Amino acid sequence: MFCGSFMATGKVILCYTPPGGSCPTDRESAMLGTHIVWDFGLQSSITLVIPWISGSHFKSINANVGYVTCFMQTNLIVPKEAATSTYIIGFAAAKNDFSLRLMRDSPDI
Amino acid sequence: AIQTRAVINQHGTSETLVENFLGRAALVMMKDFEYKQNFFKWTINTRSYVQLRRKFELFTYIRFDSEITIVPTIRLYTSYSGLPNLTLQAMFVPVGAPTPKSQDSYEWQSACNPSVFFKIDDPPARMTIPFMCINSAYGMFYDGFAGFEKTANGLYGINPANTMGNLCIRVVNAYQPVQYTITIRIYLKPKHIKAWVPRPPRTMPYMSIANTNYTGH
Amino acid sequence: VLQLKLGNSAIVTQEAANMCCAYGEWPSYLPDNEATAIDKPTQPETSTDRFYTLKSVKWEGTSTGWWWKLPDALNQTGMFGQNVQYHYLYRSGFLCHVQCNATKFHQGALLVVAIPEHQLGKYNTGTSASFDDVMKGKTGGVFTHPYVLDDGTSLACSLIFPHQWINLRTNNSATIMLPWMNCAPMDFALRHNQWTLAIIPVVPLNTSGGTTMVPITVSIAPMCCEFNGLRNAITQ
Amino acid sequence: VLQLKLGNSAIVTQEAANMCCAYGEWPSYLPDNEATAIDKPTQPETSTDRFYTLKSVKWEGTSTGWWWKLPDALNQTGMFGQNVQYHYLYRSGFLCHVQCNATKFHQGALLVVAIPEHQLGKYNTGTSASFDDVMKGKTGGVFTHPYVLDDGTSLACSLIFPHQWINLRTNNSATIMLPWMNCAPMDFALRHNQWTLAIIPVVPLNTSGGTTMVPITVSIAPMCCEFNGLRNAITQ
Repeated sequence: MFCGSFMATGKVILCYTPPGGSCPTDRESAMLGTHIVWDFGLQSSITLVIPWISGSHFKSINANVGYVTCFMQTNLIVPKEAATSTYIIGFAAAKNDFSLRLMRDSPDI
Repeated sequence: AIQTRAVINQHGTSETLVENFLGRAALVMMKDFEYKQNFFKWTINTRSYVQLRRKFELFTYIRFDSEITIVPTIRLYTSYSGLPNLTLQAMFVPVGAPTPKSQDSYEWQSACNPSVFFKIDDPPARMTIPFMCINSAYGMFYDGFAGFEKTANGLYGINPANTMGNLCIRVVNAYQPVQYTITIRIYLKPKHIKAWVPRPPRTMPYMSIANTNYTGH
Repeated sequence: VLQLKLGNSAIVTQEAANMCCAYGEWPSYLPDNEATAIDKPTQPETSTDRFYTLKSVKWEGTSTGWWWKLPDALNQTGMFGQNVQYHYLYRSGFLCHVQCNATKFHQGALLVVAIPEHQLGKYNTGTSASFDDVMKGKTGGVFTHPYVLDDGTSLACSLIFPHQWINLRTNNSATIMLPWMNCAPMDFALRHNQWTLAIIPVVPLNTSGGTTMVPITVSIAPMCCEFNGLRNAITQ
Repeated sequence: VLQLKLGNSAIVTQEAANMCCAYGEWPSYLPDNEATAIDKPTQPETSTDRFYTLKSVKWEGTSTGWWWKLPDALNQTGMFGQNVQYHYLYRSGFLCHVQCNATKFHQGALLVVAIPEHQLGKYNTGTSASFDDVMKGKTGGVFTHPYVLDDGTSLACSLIFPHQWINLRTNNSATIMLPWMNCAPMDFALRHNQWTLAIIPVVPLNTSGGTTMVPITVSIAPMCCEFNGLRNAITQ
């Protein structure tokens, strides 16, 4: 969700790297992968659907399962009266196909 | 340091049921007392250990029946002659009844307090405590006070209806010639668990047993 | 407000979505009755049919214009660029989308015109344009005399070509879809440019308290890609 | 005499074409009932399903044997090698074909056995085989103690695995087809080897007036390639 002024406008690139790939380093690499050209001037919020993630415990640590990256396609444009700085907040959730197994003790004391 | 990956195949959701999530028999108390306080006394609660407290605090109201298992171990002191098969009495005192003050107290003979007589060399004692609350569900979070007067304003978040009762354990034939040290382990297994109104999990470390204060880290 | 979802890419656009089809013809694959006389092509349905977004350009008060020649702009970008380097024959349409970001206190008019077979001009000399002048790649070119459209014609009469108007007080986006524009069934991508998407500031951009920047976003997506086959069995 | 046509490649073979199917199971795609619990894969029907012919090896009178581990032998060859470097999940069968060229005055017997999960031995040491010992690539490895099959087992009992006999007086070709041999629906190609095709000269090659060379040709073709999707839309 883009929490900017009403007349604030701009574009960002929301890339998603599948597991095993390399996260993009510039906007060109992001555009070549799966992406959405989010324009927050019109749409105040955007939704991404990650196809699938997995992981467990096996020193062995589960490998990376992908990245979600944002690149700034244009520059932010605001009126004179509006603030020159804006903010973006994000949320996460899971679908009805999520599952869990082997209940254990949480490290968080 | 090894980044290994495995294909995960899963199906079914009965594992993540709240009944299974909270239906694990966990240690709630563990105390040691000598031959001659002279006996075991402890009011039943869940918040004693941080793990189980955090597990329970994810919900606002939980109603359940309590199954208690007592596992006693005896360790001798200083010549040797074997581990005595001492008889143990475990009595549940409800919230509206007095609790004993000594080993040879009168409340040990109360007919209204359930009592279990078990021996050391026997299987651990086990009994089920039904849901014994005035309200229809236990309240882990209380945004209120007990009364309208002083000496109660210092008890914020304490609801008298949320107490679960007192469990008292003694050794009937306590007096023995030499010595012994008895360790009591209490295992609580909630049953018929129902929960309401989930809450965000606790993040900051606990600062007190009954006041939900928080500190850094 | 909707989404221009095309395979692996999507752009958040405005509700206008006029989608001017060039000469009223949707892009389509090469018909069978015309494919018998030449080599049979194999169509890549993925992932060449996706939106390629170039770097945003800057629209200032003195901008003359920008032109991108297709498929030269995409000849070295992504799967399309990979495909054109290995196949010697190419045929596809295009879907060009232009979007501008400006406040309510900005003004200016853009003419998004797709000129077919736009031959460059090279004003005041008898020598033709060099290879470096025409093939600008994804960077694109800049008009030097936008009034004469850099070919001796007139910008006034350029509206005969498939065009869309961007008026900052009315709309901020344009969408032109181009079919296969050629006199031959298939053509070589690395040497010939079928189309040329041009954006010309007919009315200069102006403001008093604005940013005087107003970025412009351009997106081009091949529609029905066809390439000559490269894995035909030679047995029997 | 027929042709083993598979997509872009074809091999002229002999009329035998016994085509021993490993454990009597044709390779096939991953069933739907098992694909729901994991990520849905996308199958490349082209051109991974083609015959890759390695460099011919030399069968002399003192040869101990050669083993090729799959998909390690094809991990850096052609479209299959390109695919495995970009997709992190892999699942496919195999079709190994071995052909020998010899005159009527040559003799010798080869045992073409596909050993699943063949763990190397490293005779006379307590240390496991290094990365360089197991991943030999398309060059392949050479047996050092073919009698014990380089794992402490016996070559005598190796016939329990899918095997084909090449007897220079009877036949000169073998064809073994391997399905997906794993305890998991999909696996990582760059670190795990499902199969290991081995050719062992059980009976030494011999002759008097022959060339004493007798080249051996090996061809491996993935059958039903599956890889994790890499172009799934993230919208909606």
